[PDB]
Amino acid sequence: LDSKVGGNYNYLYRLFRKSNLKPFERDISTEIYQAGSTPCNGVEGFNCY
Amino acid sequence: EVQLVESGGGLVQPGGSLRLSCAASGFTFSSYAMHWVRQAPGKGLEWVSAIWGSGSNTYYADSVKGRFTISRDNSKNTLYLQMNSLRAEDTAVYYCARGRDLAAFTKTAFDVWGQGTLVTVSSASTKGPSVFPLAPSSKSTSGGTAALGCLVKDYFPEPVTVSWNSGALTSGVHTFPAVLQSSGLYSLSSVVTVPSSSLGTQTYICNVNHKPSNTKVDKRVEPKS
Amino acid sequence: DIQMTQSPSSLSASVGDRVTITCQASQDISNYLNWYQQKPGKAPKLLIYDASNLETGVPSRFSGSGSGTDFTFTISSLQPEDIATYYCQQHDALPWTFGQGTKVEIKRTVAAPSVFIFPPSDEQLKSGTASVVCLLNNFYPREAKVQWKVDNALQSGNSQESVTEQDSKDSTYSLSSTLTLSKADYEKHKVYACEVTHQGLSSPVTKSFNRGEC
Amino acid sequence: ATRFASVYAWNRKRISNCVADYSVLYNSASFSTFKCYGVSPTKLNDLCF
Repeated sequence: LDSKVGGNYNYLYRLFRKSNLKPFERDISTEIYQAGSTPCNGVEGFNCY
Repeated sequence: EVQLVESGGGLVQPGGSLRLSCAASGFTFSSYAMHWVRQAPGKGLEWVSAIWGSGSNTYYADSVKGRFTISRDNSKNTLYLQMNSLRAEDTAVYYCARGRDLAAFTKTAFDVWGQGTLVTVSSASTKGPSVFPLAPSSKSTSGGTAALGCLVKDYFPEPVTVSWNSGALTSGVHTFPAVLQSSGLYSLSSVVTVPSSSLGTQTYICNVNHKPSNTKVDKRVEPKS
Repeated sequence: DIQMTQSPSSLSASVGDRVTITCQASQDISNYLNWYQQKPGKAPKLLIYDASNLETGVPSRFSGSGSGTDFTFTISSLQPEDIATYYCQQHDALPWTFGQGTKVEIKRTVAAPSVFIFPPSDEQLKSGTASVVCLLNNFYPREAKVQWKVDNALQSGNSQESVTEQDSKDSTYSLSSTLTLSKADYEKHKVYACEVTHQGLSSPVTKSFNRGEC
Repeated sequence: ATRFASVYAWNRKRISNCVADYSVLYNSASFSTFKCYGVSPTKLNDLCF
């Protein structure tokens, strides 16, 4: 079912969050997490994924 | 209210480049997936590309793989579409649509569908229209109705609007879709159905307006002989 | 890719009739298929998503069904604003493909067309162009045959046609046929005529004209 | 390095018995890419090798 010829990709996993999740927490925000001192300000640039 | 106002379309020679814009307002732009879909003139829908938020998970249709580049924007919240190495087969109206495939597995469809922008890949240059009347036969006895119209020829690009007698005569106005000629310039005909007995008494003036060229023409039709 | 043999390509039904448009699949795409309603000059509008769930803000007379590799689709009550072309779009495997589309129009009573011919205007002659237009007005069905005759010779390859979409008021179509020739060729022939064949006419109707009003 | 080594002779400098401060190089914007596998770049200041 979930293995499509051509590439299933409809499924995502949060990769860069700030802190560890609480039990049974559901996080849906998609804000750009800053991977560095320089703030992202949304800009998906360097140190921003 | 969701609003996908599209812009950036226009006339490009083959092999050129053009950037389309799709502004968004009324919803969280950074949390939705955006797509581009185009439709050839008179043909069916064909998907173009999709970007699911990240600046690396971009996917394109097989017919545009390598040539088209998709990109988005934060802050002001707009969507962009880079077009390279265009061919004559690339002429189509491009739409930007929505999508919440991210989390929602129910509204997988394209929730909104912007109004679209027209992109024409051609080396022809912009040119204003020439207008010619469509005269009837004076000895027509086939019926009490005579057909009259005005032929708007060789305009580029769309659209046009047709009025009659400054709005005082609107009965039976019929505007036909434009067609493309072998000369590379478009053609359109607008006609009106009227009683035959009013040809020689009432003055029939057709009004043609073209927004991209701001041209307005008034022509009167009189029976021959 | 995923191919759809959407059939029939076009079908005729009357007001209130039940409409079914089939949309196939390739490999058990379950319910990852969407339906779209499109009007001329207008952007597509969602009709059925996930093959069963109606969109919000849509009147309840629209409904969808089917799953897997066959999708039935059912219309309950035709409304005069429902005239459009409908497209089924697969959204499973890296969604790329749409459907070819089926044009759904209102069935009506056969109506004979009005045939007329337009000689070139004098204002058009000083520009160097002559256009001969034949009008096919208010006919149904859309099937019509145009036979251009110049000097009793059947013409071909020198005429262009144009068909209006389904009208909002009477759901009837209009057609325009345009014949083009130069002014030099205009002086070299005498008889210009267009012939229209239609279901509402027992025999085709011919409208003729002679240059110079002869 | 005034001059970098060639790929046909890439250089291998052995670094040991020192404190490696990666925050200046991490914050430095002069690098085009900085990809770390296994550990996140912000915990290298605590970890030891």
